[PDB]
Amino acid sequence: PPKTPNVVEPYKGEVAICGLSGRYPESANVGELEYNLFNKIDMVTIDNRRWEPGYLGTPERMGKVKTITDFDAEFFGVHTKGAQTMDPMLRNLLEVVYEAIVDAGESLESMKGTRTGVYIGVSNNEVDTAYMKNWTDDDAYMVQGCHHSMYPNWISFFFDFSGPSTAYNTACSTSLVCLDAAERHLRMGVIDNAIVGGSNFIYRPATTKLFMGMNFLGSSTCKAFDESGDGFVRGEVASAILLKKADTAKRVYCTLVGSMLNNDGNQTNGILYPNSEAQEQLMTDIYSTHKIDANEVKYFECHGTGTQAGDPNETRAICNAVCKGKKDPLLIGSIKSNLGHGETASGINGISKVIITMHSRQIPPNLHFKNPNPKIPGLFDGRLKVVTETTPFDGGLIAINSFGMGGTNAHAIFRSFDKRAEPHPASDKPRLFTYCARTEEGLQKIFEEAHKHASNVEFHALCQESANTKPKSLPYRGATILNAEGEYTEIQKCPSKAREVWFVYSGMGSQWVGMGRSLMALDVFRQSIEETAAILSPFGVDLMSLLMDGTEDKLKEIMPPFICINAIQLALTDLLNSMGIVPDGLVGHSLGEVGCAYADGCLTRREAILSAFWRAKAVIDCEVKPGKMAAVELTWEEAKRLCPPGVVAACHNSQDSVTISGGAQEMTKFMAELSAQGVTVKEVNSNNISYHSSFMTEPAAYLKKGLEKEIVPKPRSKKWISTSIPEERWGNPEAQTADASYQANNLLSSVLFYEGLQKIPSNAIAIEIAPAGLLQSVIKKSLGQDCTIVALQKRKSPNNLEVFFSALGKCYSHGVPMNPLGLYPAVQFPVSIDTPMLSSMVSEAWDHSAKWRVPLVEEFE
Repeated sequence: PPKTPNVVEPYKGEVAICGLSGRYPESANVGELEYNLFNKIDMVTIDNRRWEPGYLGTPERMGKVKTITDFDAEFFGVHTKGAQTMDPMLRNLLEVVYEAIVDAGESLESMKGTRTGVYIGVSNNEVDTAYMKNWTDDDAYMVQGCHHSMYPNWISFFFDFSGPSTAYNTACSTSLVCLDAAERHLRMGVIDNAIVGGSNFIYRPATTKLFMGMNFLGSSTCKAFDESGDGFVRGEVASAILLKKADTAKRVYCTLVGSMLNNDGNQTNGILYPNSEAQEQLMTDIYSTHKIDANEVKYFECHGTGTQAGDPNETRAICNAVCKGKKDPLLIGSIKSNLGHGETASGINGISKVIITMHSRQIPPNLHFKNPNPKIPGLFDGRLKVVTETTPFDGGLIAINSFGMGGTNAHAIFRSFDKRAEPHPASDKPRLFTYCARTEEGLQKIFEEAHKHASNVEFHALCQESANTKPKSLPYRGATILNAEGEYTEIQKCPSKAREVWFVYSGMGSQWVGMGRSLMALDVFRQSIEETAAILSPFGVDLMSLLMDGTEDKLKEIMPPFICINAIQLALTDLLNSMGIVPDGLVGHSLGEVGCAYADGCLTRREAILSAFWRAKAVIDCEVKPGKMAAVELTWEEAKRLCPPGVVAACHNSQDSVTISGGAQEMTKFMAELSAQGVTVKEVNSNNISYHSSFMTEPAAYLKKGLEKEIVPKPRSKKWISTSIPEERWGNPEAQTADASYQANNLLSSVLFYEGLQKIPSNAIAIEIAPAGLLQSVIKKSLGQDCTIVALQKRKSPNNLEVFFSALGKCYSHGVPMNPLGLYPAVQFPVSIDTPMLSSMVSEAWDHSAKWRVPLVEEFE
């Protein structure tokens, strides 16, 4: 009952921005914003998305997002009634927050329960007026859908954050104020992450008229640093970012050197007048507290609203605080000239640009700068230089200002992260890319983007970090192969309920020429095979030679079959364990029980290989009179009785198929009599041996003598289902340890494969681990129709690596967690700054079939 206090201690490490996502004017994702910025494409357009271009005399041009009527409510657990009475800003912010979380290499399960704080910045509240004009019952949910305080809390509620959730309203500069609050809470030890963000949508044209009444808005776009500047144009943003401690971040766009805030105080020019002295003092304080050399700043994201009285003051402060002592012009710029003014969200816009400028290593150009402002001296003395074209920002510090109305200023400094990517052993060999999404089209787009970056392993690791989300959240599970000779792609909707995974190990007969030759490409498989070969070398067996240069004459003998099949089984088990597949159940045929023991942990590699070697030796050392085995299509009760003395029934494959084994004479005669009656007595090669019969009495004992000194008894887990000792003796001591007694019993007693398969659920995913897919038909007939059956290898296939990857992809698509990247050396985090952004894929991979209510113009009159 007592609660352990949390350790709240000051943090002296680095704070890094990991994820970024958002909706920007004429941009549905960060990628579109970057493309438009770097192509000098104006994001402010003239149309009737919100209101007619000229309604009530408002300015025609405006910055508007693509759509605000879309929301994946079912993902966030919001019923239709709640979603309808929900601000579009909040819905877009939730989607953007999830996209940013995914971008930072995190997932729903990883971010759940963490000490993360939400610092949303929102000021617009026109939705209340729209929805309350014709208020009726069922609209009470507006308390939890429209109230500003719910913008962060919802984010905290869905993601299960347990940190300070707050909504700030500081006009412009709100985003930087929230960033400062997040830094304050991070450095004091209350939280480890932050979800700093903000949004701003336009609904009320009368609000635009009100702003124009105070001369805020101009005629044309925001001509920042231009002599013709006379105002700004309103814009829309729904962006958010994720902050973390640099020692735990898996991706670091940049580092937050420090942020500070202040107020212009009292002045004789009015409350709505920028104070250059206050901004200069703020810059001096921030650059002196952190000991940052002001001459080291490479780019400066200014609050270039384009107003005549604003730009000169800001620039004066910048070249009195930053340009003092600089030996080269300081590159200044502002994103307002590109996508207009974001108002409460304006700050975030700048941050976004910074991240872009800190990710692509290029400074986006500034639009509408034709004639420098004569009132701005720095543009003629060479101290300042507006970036009118793409510039190669190599590295350093970037400073951002978000001066807002009233006088509350905010400044922040970011340091570039220089970890240029280096080649990986992978990125040239086939790889398995597994992911999940809400829609099939989104998953297909994700796979296309992954193929586009098939040569990047850091991107694959970042995608993997959030590729194990439960089906309940992301139902569409898919798998593809990058750098594949043959195209492969599987996508399927997986039910919320989780199915049971059952490893199935096949027995003899799976031998062929080239078994596992292709799989040698993988490092883990080759290492496993080499370890087995080294273990078996002291006994005069060259596993390597048999596996690679072996011929059919090799498999004609008994010893090579056993050795090779078992080695392949151990290698496949090691591969599966490395990928992180935990088998909920284990079953195996004859000679496969050793593989089940090894995979269950009751047996070791050496013990299993030596058990197999002893099994083969017990038959190639003591004389065994010739015999045969056949595949009679009799029932167990039919076959077991039909066989004469000596001939017995060995393995219960399925509901109608039974092995029969006996002496070469007894057999031939009984098989012939059978063939007379309609029965498929299809004989099988056994090197003239009859396993699991009375003949195996002498070898089994010998086997025991061989294995009594090697196999250390160990408990058998409930996962492993014995196929040699019936259920009536499972509780008996003999069925507790897989010692030499178990090996002798399974080599002697009949194999109850059908009884073991009966225990498997009706919808379990059974993976057949063996050199070839033998028991596919038997297993399929055994379990039923609702179970998934996969074979890791195919006989005489031209490329077994592709078959293995396709099998794993299908298994994942049917809802089993796995780690495809576990077959290669782990990627060192944080990833290189060259890794692409994962936010765009999730942004374009949403389920937006339904359309929700949006404020209408007519509701504001």
